[PDB]
Amino acid sequence: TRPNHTIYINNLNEKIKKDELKKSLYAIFSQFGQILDILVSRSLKMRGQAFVIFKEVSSATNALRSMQGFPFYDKPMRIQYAKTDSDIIAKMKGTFVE
RNA sequence: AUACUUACCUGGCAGGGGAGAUACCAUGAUCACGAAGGUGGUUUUCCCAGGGCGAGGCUUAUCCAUUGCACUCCGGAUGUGC
Repeated sequence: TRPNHTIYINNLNEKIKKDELKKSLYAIFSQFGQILDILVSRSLKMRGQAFVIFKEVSSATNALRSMQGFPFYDKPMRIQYAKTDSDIIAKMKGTFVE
């Protein structure tokens, strides 16, 4: 709930393959700012979710505001802030601890 | 039912993966203790020459469950071709 460099997106159609989904997520989410990375996994816990890491929290917040509910493969997108900083964020800040 | 002598009718020979290394067995080698090699084994490296074990791994659909906060690949089962 507290703004973050990374946004977390879930409730995605699970049929889409990892590389396809990363590609289309990059395409969809670049409109709001420079994206450093999009992390997707299809494991049991992680399937259906992606982390988009933006350079600025303001871009993250605006992407959340705009895309909240966006029709995506016949499903409304659910977006939250990441609970924790993404490793590449934490290393740029020097906050990272194993 | 068997063997013996004769006539007639049928029919192609050799074999059992191959090349190296064998200190050890057999051949108990015809000259005052002896062969080597070779031949037939046992041991030991390969072109892998065919098979058995299908663990592991690759490609893609079906079924069940998951709303999951990860950043060292990886949910369970069935089918097709390797």
